Amino acid sequence: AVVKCKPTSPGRRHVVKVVNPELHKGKPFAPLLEKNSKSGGRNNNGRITTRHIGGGHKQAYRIVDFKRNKDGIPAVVERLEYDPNRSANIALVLYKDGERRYILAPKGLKAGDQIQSGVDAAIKPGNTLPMRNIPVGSTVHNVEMKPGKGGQLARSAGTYVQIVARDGAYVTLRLRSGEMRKVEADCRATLGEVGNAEHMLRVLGKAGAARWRGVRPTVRGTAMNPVDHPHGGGEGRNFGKHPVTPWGVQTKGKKTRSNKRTDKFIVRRRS
Amino acid sequence: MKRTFQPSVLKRNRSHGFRARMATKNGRQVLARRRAKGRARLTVSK
RNA sequence: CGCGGGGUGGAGCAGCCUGGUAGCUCGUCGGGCUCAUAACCCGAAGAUCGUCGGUUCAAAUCCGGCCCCCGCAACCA
RNA sequence: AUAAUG
RNA sequence: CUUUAAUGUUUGAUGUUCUAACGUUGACCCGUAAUCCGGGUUGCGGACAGUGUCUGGUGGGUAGUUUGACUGGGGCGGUC
RNA sequence: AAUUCCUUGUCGGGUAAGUUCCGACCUGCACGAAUGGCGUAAUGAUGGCCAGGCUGUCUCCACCCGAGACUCAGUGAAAU
RNA sequence: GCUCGCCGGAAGACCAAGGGUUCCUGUCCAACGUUAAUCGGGGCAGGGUGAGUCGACCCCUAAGGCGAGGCCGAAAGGCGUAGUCGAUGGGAAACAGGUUAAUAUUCCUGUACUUGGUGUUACUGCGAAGGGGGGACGGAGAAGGCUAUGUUGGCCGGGCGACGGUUGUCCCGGUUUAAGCGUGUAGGCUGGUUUUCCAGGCAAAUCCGGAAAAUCAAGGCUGAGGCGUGAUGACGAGGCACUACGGUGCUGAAGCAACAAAUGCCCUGCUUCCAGGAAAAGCCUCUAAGCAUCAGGUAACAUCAAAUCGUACCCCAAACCGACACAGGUGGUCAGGUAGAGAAUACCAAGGCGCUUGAGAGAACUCGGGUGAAGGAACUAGGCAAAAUGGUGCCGUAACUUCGGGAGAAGGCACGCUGAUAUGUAGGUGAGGUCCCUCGCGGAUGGAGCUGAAAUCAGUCGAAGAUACCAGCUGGCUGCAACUGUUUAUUAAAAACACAGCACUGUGCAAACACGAAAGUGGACGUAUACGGUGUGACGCCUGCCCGGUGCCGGGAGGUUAAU
RNA sequence: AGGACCGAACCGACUAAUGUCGAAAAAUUAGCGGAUGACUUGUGGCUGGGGGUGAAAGGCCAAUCAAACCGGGAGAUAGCU
Repeated sequence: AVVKCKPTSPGRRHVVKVVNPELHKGKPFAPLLEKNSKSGGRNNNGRITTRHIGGGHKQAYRIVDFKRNKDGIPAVVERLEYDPNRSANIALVLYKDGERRYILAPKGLKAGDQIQSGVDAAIKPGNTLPMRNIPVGSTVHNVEMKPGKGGQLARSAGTYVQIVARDGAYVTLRLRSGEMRKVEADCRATLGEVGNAEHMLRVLGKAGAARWRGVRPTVRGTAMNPVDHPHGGGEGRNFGKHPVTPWGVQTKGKKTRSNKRTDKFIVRRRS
Repeated sequence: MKRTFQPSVLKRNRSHGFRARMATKNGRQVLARRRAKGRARLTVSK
């Protein structure tokens, strides 16, 4: 349940934690762990690129099994796990062969549940099979842009894609943005909605809340001097300029989608 | 007051040192200017 | 004190940069319609243009002063 | 279809 | 010559399908105990995309600079 | 009113006496609803203002204790 | 040499960083020291730095640097793979005592310990840049078991004391001992052993992982400290001895108990929470490529080797950094008595110093401060500065509110000493004894001894008992910002900036965007409940009217339009 | 449990005095604010001159920043002192 914190102290009044009792209280399965050092948002040149990030609590990357390469193999989930990088929870599935790999957790999942992968599989949610045996209009997630890619679309918590049309090898999809787009039928997909849909409900509730997320506070452009930012200046919060990015590219209404080659896959524009 | 120069032989050797100059042509230009200058001290050293 | 605009029937507004012969709505007046008023309908009246002078054949029109109104400026020790 | 008031 | 019909020839303007160019930060194999890279199969695109040459447009993100004098100081007003 | 020119607007309160403060009168020179509008508990080396308490802040300063000033000896500057 | 005074969470004792002989001795003093100087971090000369166990070097690894090919780039070069650097990490092992004018866990003495090479002997299948296990991990909080250390008692030794008492419930001093080894506790974790099968672990596998039974209920790991050994040794107060009067030689008693108690250890735990909390080698184990009368592996013993570098001194400073012998800046460790909640603070121990100009005078005035009649903000730009408030226990505490607050609101009472309750209580700790027993560092019973608040009553002293240091001014209206925070280092700590929240907008991943002529990265090993950008700034009540100008977006008929 | 309360170390730099040839090219003294956190700091790196970094002052980047320092154009130029 999404318990609301009592305002016993200032800065806790607005905190709204999303408790998840089902999550295991213990150490992650060791072999799958690997290092994930913070970049700070700097590139190989070392100059800043993605502004207002970095910092936050240390975390280790998990080797989630995107490809679902196993086919026809029965499996049973061992324990739910939280991935600090992810918004969605991950499950430590136990394959019949004894191999263990984390995967994205479907909203309809509990400990000890049975799941399987392969071209056959089942209509039961959490299974991952290529888009051809899939019934039209069923909810799907972890869609691959290309076969063998592993996982791409709708891997975020609370996000899911629904089929609308099936043009042969092409498979039209209703993306969460509402931007319709076809994909290869050969691409694998996992049935059911992604879990942890309550993650959106969290509202942080404190000024330092961005800091452990690796988020850094953003400075308004009007506050900045004209030499540093296109806006700003004046002797009293003067404005009247057309809004823009610091590099001068237009904001609040400036489309930049023009790969051209990939446009053919697009069907209907976002609205 | 905290003086701008806090001594450290290691960091000095890793930047102002001979090998730090040898690492790139720009430092070799510096040493060439040193030998041209005729100064007895080519680079800082122990 | 500086620049820009304005003053016209009872009222609010055109015409006032290319000077020959000032209109609009409302109000007012008279006659209809209603048992009566308002409205509606029809007809008519009302201003020589802030005032005072100059060119110009002729000025509401152009020019100048004065009498007013309005916006803006009135800055840097 | 429009008709306020006494 | 005017006006026009059938076929061939010569090219242009379109809409579709195809592969060999090419793109591949798809998969597999090898160099290879290296996810770089390169090579080999195959998959999805495909004469699109992309870059180069040239040109139109946008363009204070950036650069080079302009922004006159007279003045009972300067500016305003006015004047040349 | 951090916006109010005219102005120390006017009315009321606090003070013996208040160009400030609080409340209100709207004639808003020149507030206005995300360059936000209006409230708001808690919080403040924040702005203004009032009371109690406390005091040499003052009326009016007085005395005492130490470091200098001063004298002697030694060393010995500075701007100009 | 005799006294005074200062720090004593340091102004002490050990290091690192950093200085580079400042260290010790002899000798000298012009110059160096804000003074003189027979003094000295000054001159001159000599001496001093002892390591298998400390550190470094070394094996390995993080951020990150370089970089065989490669990619890209006018040249220079940039990026980056294999690799190899990079401790601020991990990785085998030493303590006690003594000694020098100056060096010691480094020498000596005693007692050990670890990693390798070689030889012999008894046995055995060993074997990779490969696999698995281990290495190997967060904040916070709680409680238990102990230690460092302190106090008291006992014991031992000495004194019985120059103004009154002082053979006693008396005074002073000492009561110190490790690493290692043996035992394996408090406590913590995990159900073990046996067999079979198997798309799992880039190949293989007896290892790990998974699926089955068999079978018993414990086994094993981890783990401070204690008790023995180390140790009939060393150390040890004081005497006894020799003085160049600096010190040396010799001797040497008791060396226990109880209580208090850590921030230190068990704990790289347990619990809880979210912000989910390095890498690799040394280590254990399993095989392949291989090789078996071998080579190797294990155990025991013998023997050899552990090289090289640092080792002085300062180290919160006159030795470092500050042009100074400068109220400055500089990380870590050890850490006591009394009072106190406390590493505050006051006074002391060990220990280090009185800060490199003094001697008189006792004026104005300046600075650091004490007190002050009456008034008590009448001062002033302004309660600026000072004064004052100040602790614990208890009573009591409003408007308002988001119902946590406000609040420690405000405002009062009780605070000393001694005795009694109680020949020191409640409590804590815990011996002797008794008893159980699958006999140990045991479980019960038992309560000596020790430690020891708080409260009530009674008595008493001072003007004042939170008596010193220490140690909130409070209340009311209102502007603003929610709040915590952050900023112009060196005149602006704020209403600004940031803030959670809210909204708009961009983006289907070879993402927008960002650096980079390019490649490539960042975003992100994330991807539409995601992220970037802008605006606003908790929350509560809300957030209209206008698309003309300008910006953005969609549309494409037409007018127009360059290269061609 | 807390960007919780009081209050040292530590950090931050608000008032006044001292001091402006000062002891110090930003201090000290007496009072403050933070102090389990958006904390502080040790060590080693990465980001640099039309750029870096910046909880945004147009600050900070070797006591110098509305464009660092060094050297070279360069004996730049200056209707000016």
